[PDB]
Amino acid sequence: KILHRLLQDS
Amino acid sequence: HKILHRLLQD
Amino acid sequence: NSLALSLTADQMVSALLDAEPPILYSEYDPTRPFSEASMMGLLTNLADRELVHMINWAKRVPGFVDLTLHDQVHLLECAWLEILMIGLVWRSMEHPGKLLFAPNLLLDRNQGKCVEGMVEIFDMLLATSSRFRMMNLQGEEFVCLKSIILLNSGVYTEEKDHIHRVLDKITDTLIHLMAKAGLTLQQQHQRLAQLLLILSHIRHMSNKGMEHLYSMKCKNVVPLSDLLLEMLDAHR
Amino acid sequence: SLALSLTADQMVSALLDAEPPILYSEYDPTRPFSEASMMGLLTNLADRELVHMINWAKRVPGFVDLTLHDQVHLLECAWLEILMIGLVWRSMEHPGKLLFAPNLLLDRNQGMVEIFDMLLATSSRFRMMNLQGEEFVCLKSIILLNSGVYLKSLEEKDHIHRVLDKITDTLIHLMAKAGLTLQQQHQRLAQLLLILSHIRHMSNKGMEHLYSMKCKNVVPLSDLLLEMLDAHRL
Ligand SMILES: CC1CCC(=C(c2ccc(O)cc2)c2ccc(O)cc2)CC1
Ligand SMILES: CC1CCC(=C(c2ccc(O)cc2)c2ccc(O)cc2)CC1
Repeated sequence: KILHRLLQDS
Repeated sequence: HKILHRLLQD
Repeated sequence: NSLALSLTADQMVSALLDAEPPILYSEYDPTRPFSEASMMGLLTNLADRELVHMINWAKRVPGFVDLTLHDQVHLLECAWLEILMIGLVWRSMEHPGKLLFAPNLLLDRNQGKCVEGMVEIFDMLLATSSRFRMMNLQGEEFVCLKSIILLNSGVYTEEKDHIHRVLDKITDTLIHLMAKAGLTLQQQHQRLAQLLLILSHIRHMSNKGMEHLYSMKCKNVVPLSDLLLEMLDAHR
Repeated sequence: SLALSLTADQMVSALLDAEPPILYSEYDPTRPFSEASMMGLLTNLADRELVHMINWAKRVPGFVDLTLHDQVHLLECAWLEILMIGLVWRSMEHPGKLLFAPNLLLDRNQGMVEIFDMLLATSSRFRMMNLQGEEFVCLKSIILLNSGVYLKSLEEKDHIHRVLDKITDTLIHLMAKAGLTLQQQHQRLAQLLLILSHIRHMSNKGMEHLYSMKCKNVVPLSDLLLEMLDAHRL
């Protein structure tokens, strides 16, 4: 999912 | 008219 | 001017304690409900009788009488499911993993599993219940919170100052109870915060419950009473 | 955790610095708008706000300390609440209006309207209370952590409760420095937290409304908004 991805990016 | 109207008067 | 604001803290507490509705019983047939029909049937009948007590309870809440009849209606229409649920959660405190809708009607999450969208709301109610339990919520605190819900939930929709001041009075009453219990100033405002944050979850559970009730109304499964229909349609 | 070691003033400074920007909409006065077109603007605006909110949440003390799945859950639960309290905060100095964007000021006009009136009332409440920016960022951070707090352990809830207690202390600290008496502090604290109940209500009502226009196939909902909305589907 998108939310889990954006939260994961760094 | 509402039942609530009545019950609040009694 | 209102009598509510001239009351002392103990007077406020005593007034709220005296206004408390009774814990009602469900139908005395055993059969732990599992079907949606038997489940909602018992809950509808129970809530219906509770609503009559809630209405007469609200009249005995300081400051509530001073409002116009229409404002009283609005606040009751807005908060009724919140009030029922915080009662349910309070009753269920010392029965972990269970919901005490009535002394002769204890439900667990396993009975919510047989109705669509119910077990989610059940889990939320159970979590709120254990939360109250871990905080050691006192009856005197509970009645303050229930009055707060009544006066606050529909207070945004020149006498608005009245409810605002009454709400402040109940805040003072809460603090008074915590100071009476021997809590420090830091413990007091931390506990006050914790209690009031739970009111956001109670609100959330009410709105989710309202959806759930609207669904079963559309199902035409359980006969709703005219009173419950009017309280429900108020949210429509 | 760095959050639990922060002072009240550092907590405020941290939250202030983490503040997302105020975004613009695509509103054009010369362009006609239907009920659908207006929702399109709000949808597009909210979608771009979400990306900023996610990165804002990472800078909220204590939030990163949680597992990814718990970070996801809290955002899924609170996103509309956080958007709305931002909207209400922006609309304080505009009585009877909602400032969705600096180029998009809407009043009680476009039918929906019930939620508008609720948002307007909340803004009226913020104005009458003279809500401060420091109090606002505390409230918004409380919403993020609180709205979805209620396996095995999942002693995360304890951590969240700890941070929540920290933000409570910060609020009281702010009110104390503002010169308020002990009674005024407790009263204002209660006033602020009861607003979160109305914010929760408006979010739930809004989520139902957003679900309606989704099934109506009227407004192009973004991929992320479809996810956030579906999380509330019960
Ligand atoms: C998922 C459940 C949770 C609680 C619930 C209630 C309810 C809440 C508290 C009570 O003491 C009694 C009843 C209900 C059920 C049917 C009805 O017609 C009115 C209220 C709503 C649905
Ligand atoms: C009538 C209600 C509907 C919901 C709402 C929205 C909203 C509208 C459409 C969406 O797809 C997502 C969100 C909102 C809130 C705050 C903000 O900064 C931007 C948009 C505000 C007003």
